[PDB]
Amino acid sequence: RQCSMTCFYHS
Amino acid sequence: QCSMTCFY
Amino acid sequence: QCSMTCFYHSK
Amino acid sequence: MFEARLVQGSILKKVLEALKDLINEACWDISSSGVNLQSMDSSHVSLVQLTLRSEGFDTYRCDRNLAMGVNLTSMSKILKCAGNEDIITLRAEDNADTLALVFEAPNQEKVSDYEMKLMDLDVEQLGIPEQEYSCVVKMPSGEFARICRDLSHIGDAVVISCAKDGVKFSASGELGNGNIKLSQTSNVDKEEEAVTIEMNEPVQLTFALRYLNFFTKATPLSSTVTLSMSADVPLVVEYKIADMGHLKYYLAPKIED
Amino acid sequence: MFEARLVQGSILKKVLEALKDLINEACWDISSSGVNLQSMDSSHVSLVQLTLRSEGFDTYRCDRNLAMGVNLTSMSKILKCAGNEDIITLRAEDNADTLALVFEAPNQEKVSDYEMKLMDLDVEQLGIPEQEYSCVVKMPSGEFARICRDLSHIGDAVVISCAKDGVKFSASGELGNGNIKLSQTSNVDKEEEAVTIEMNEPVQLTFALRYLNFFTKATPLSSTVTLSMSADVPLVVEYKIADMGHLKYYLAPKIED
Amino acid sequence: MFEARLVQGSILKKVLEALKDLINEACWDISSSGVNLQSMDSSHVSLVQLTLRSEGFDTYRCDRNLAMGVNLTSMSKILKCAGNEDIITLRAEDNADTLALVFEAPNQEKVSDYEMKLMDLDVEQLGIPEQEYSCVVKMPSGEFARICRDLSHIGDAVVISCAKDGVKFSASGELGNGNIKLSQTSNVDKEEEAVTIEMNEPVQLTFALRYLNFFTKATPLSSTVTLSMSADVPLVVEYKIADMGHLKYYLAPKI
Repeated sequence: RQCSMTCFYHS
Repeated sequence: QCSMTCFY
Repeated sequence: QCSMTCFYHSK
Repeated sequence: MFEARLVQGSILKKVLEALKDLINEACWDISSSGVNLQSMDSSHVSLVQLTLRSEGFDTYRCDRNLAMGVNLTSMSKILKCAGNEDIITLRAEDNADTLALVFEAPNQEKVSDYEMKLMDLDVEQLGIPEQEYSCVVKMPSGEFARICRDLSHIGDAVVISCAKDGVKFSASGELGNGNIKLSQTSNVDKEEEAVTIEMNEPVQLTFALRYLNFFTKATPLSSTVTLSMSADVPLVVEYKIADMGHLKYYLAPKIED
Repeated sequence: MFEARLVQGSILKKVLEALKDLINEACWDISSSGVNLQSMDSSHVSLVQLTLRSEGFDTYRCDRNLAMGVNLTSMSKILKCAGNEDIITLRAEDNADTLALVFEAPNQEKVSDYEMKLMDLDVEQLGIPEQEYSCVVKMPSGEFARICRDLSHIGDAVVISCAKDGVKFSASGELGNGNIKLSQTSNVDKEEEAVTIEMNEPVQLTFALRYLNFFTKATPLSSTVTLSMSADVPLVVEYKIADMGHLKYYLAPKIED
Repeated sequence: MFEARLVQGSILKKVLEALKDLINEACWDISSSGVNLQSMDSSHVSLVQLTLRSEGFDTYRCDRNLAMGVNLTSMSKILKCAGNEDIITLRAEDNADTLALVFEAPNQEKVSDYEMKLMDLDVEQLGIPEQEYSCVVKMPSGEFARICRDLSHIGDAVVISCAKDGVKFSASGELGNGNIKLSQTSNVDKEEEAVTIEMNEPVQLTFALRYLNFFTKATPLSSTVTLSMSADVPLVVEYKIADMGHLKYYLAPKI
């Protein structure tokens, strides 16, 4: 399941 | 209130 | 809060 | 193999909305001459029997008599997902494992296909003898619904007094009593269920309002309601579906010991 | 005896729905010049005065002054049994403990006859001497109701301020404060009644919002509401019933000490 | 200082009503071309980005970038006091911790002035790179809302499948499963917009419906919605605001 959701963005 | 199935 | 019986009067 | 196609699918939606608050699960004995349903309430106080005839569908096809045990609550939950202009098709394979509901939209864009898990169910079917009843009143459906709703706030029991002159509905409770009388309207024509009382003998009995308000959930189904009754026999409330068939509610009178 | 016939019976339904959430029990002082009632709330904090004059009825008939004690909730329960196009008739025999309600349908086919158990109740009538108020604002009923609900969602107390420029409604709570300002631009009509502020002296008082939202349940009676007030006296909220008469709500301010 | 005057204030009413049920507290990054907002869920699973540009306002005026920390529940409670025909104006002084909302009535009779206490909040914002998505479906807002609502009654997980012809939505629960299929409808009217599916690569992925029903609370904002997706990436649900800007909901897939 169940992403996540920082997995593809950070800051 | 009587009932259902006694008819006959 | 007021009454309002402090404003009108029957008996 | 079973496949039925109804264009004006709103009837099915309204049927399940009418039957959802009385029965939780019911067996649909799908035959070759049509669809039937026969059950009693969750409280063993009333009897529901729905009949839709194969001639009334737009594409009916059945090969072997089948008995689908369906949870009406789930069926109604699924049927709420359809618009009032869709074409609804029921389908069941030879092995009655799951029942398929298919909704086609008037525009070919939207097509919904649900499939609900069936259950096996033995049908304790009660044969209802067809007799001739003392009184048969044919009145507006909405008017009857208004009568029942209004009288529910007074007491919990209604006294229907069919007579030659007119029909009277009365009730009484903690806050007093009320009674309302209807008369045969002047014969304008077949104007939206004109009230027609066909009397054979005068009649007066007592019924419970809860189950009557349960029954009136089939009001959007027809524009006319037929109340047929005789002494010490179950009252019949018939809502006829256009051409296709009918739906009957049997309710036992209220006595005192 | 007592016998009144009112054609546009929606008015009575709206009155009973307006008073059901404030008064539970009240005596209807049925006189010869009309019917009025005056009572306080279940917490002795507000005062209701309804006045309907005999000239406003379509067939009024009274022989002796009577004071019939009615459970407003039960009366409203019975009055909900009538449609908004029915013709309602009140009847009471000389010194009785039941009130008779008759509802006629738009067509003459259906006639409803209810009977409510009355009860005895001695109301120690108080009495408001008619004074002249500092500021009197006449605004749309719906606008006043909208203001009341919106400001009720902020806090639970409102500060009304009449001044030369305009009238201001203020409130403050856990989530901040709010302010509403009215202007008296060119008065086009009393239908879209632009706020008419007739001021004699500037004034400002504080009231509880719950009772104002209770009052706004009488909104369907008129299209305009008149708030009349002066310093250190109860606020008057007047809803004028078309022709028939009026209904006044007196509410006590929140003061200091 | 900041002062903005917006005529069609139903836009703000509807925006806050659409986003109030997902996030409780949010920082509003007031820029120079307009207002931006970006936030995460109470469960750190989805991201909302709202953009309104100055060109869409009737009088935009900003001096220094600010990040106003607002309690979304209070914001919606205040905005419910304004009608959808009111004129809403936001105002904030230079050194102040309170936001001012003023509602102008259509007949100038009514003037509403609320002021809400702000709160501090730092900018925990994730930069979203502009990508090209495999499939982009453009459909009616009401159709998407109905699909999500209907599919919620079956199970709690949706399987979105895309192909050249159309897009299919699937779900399954205790009482069985269901599937709905949409296709490139007739080209006549773009308003009831036929699924306009741009196919680049095949796509099929899984999502949770609860957050989708949260998302669909922004339906009254536009009449067309664009759902964009690619394999193993979060879906983008874009609600286009008239002129002013847009509001996008990003949701992470279930693997």
